[PDB]
Amino acid sequence: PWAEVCEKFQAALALSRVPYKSKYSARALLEEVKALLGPAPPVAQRAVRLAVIEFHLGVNHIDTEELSAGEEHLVKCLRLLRRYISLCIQAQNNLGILWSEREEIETAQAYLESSEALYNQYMSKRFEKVYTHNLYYLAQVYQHLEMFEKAAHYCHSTLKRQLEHNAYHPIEWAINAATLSQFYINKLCFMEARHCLSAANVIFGQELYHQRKGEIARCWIKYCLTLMQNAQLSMQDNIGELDLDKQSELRALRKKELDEEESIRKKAVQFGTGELCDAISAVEEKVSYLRPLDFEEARELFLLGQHYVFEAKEFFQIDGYVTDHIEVVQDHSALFKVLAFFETDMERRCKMHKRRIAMLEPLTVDLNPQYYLLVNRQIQFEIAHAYYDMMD
Amino acid sequence: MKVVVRVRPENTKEKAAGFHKVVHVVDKHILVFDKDLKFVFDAVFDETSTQSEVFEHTTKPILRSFLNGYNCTVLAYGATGAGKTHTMLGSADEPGVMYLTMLHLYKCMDEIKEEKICSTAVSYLEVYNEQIRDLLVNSGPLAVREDTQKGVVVHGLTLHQPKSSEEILHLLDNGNKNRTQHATSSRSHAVFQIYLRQQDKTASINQNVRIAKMSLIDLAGSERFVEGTNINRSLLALGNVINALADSKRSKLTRLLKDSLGGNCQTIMIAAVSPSSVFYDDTYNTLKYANRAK
Ligand SMILES: Nc1ncnc2c1ncn2[C@@H]1O[C@H](COP(=O)(O)OP(=O)(O)O)[C@@H](O)[C@H]1O
Ligand SMILES: [Mg+2]
Repeated sequence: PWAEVCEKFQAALALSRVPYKSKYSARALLEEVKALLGPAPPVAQRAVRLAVIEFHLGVNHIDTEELSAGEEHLVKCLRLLRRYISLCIQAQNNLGILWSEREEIETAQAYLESSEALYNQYMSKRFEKVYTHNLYYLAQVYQHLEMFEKAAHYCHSTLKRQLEHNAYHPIEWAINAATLSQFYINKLCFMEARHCLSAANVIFGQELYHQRKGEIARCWIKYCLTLMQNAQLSMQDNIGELDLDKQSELRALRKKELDEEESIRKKAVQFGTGELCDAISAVEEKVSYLRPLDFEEARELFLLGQHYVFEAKEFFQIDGYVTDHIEVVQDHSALFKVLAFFETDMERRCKMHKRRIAMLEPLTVDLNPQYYLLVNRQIQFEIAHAYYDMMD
Repeated sequence: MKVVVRVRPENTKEKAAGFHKVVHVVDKHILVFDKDLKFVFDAVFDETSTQSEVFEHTTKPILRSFLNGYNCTVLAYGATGAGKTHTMLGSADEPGVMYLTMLHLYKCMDEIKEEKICSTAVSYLEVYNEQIRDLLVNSGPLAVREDTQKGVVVHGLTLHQPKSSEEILHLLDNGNKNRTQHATSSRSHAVFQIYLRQQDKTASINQNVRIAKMSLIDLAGSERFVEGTNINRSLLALGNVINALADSKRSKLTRLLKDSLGGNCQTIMIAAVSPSSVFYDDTYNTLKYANRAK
């Protein structure tokens, strides 16, 4: 009655998807599947289907994962199918979940590793989705295993795949890029990060609808903060207004080739699939920024474009985080002027102080005993005064 | 910045299904886990401590600073079965510290009913999955923002002005009756706020004197974990990966407590806990969590 078995199964399947709405009766269906199993015990494919049934039983055996017997079913299924479709790695991954509950990270990891390897050894919609889900699960594991680098790789892969399909939502991409760039900041791979937010910036062409822009701007700022740190690799306090006292080679062909060798992979990361890689090319104009010297006007300009976006955040925030963000921005612009190591250019240093003066009023506003908050702002005034100490 | 423990009494099942007891209370500051871990606290209550003892030995002393102009933060840490709600709300015979606080505050009101040109009021909401809902009136999500003097104002949160002891409990009950059902859900947090406006006898009737505020929080069941299979979760994971290892004991709760985790605060956390070996794993982690707090 195989047709009637699958018939009932499929009905049960839909029901398995369905004041509890599940478990209560889902478990009954679980048992109905076992009844359907009964009749089964060519035959080689029957055995495959048996593993599928027991798999389904394992799938059914959840009840908030109370039903550990499913684990037992799944192990058997594995053995049945190891002689030789893609649902089998799903099962492996599910076993990984069970191990996560048992804290057995390593075996779960091993399953995931082989899930990937297998598909690759092999070489139209389910897999397309599942594959990426798997990458996420790995990232979870990696969090626990602190395999941040590996996780990040997978993150890109999922970003890719989300881009390959229609998994789109601008806010998500924004925060994806945000955290990614932070990863790169954490790993100092600024050069890759460059296209990341800016790619998301392109994505934004298609509430947080407007408010997310400050989060985005903050990240643009982060770029600059670290680009300034790149500049501070030749710490401005230790050098004069001149640079490349160190090797010059800011765009050395040598480095271009090095970067190209790395770009064998970074271009893979450029997930613009030609069309949006051309959009990325428009972005690459911004990506070209690496370690600038006499570009404090341009540097500031880079800020100013996103400064104005920042000013919208000053608007969005109700005079609170306005200043938290301004705080950063003032230092940011001032740091461009640290790089603009000239006694003839201190007007901006004054302007940043002027903004701090605008930020003075908030210290009379904050009647909460936010001593250190207040002090931090006092330190900001000290910093402005330090600008002048250096001028004098 | 204090950490205390309330070891609950064992139940029928624990006595029938003789589970080995793991938690051993030694003295005011010491208890032993199993491991034989001599954990040291600011105060430990045993299986039989009364509500009056809990209140009188904690909150009552704390209120001395509250009345002196300090803000307070109360964290009822524990898992499902900890006794957290009974400790705060309580039974009719053994009402919790919230009731007792208010009754004690009525006494405090009487203490300064002549002395000060004071006024009080209260507020109360639920935090569930980081969502904020007023439990004193049926409302939607509340907007936590800073006010005209940077105070963390939960815009939309009501403020009430009761007088009698009947109202204390009556309203506490009414508020807890509006909490999300799992029996109260293990993921629900309760957040109360006591507003103490007061003006000293020698000060002008229009003299600017700061308001003392006490936050009472029933924390959700505390019970590194597999993450939900969602892209949003992945994004959160990415954010976590991006984040630096703060390693602090440590949300919308921290937003709510932004200015209540700072200076002039009387922060206290209690770990209401189970003595049975059935809950050994969580208990260990709880006690080690408490060490993170300490
Ligand atoms: N810490 C405790 N002190 C006294 N009795 C307790 C304690 N914990 C548990 N019991 C009692 O057994 C029950 C379990 O407490 P419980 O209400 O389940 O904590 P919660 O409901 O907040 O998870 C309660 O009725 C409580 O009064
Ligand atoms: Mg409760």
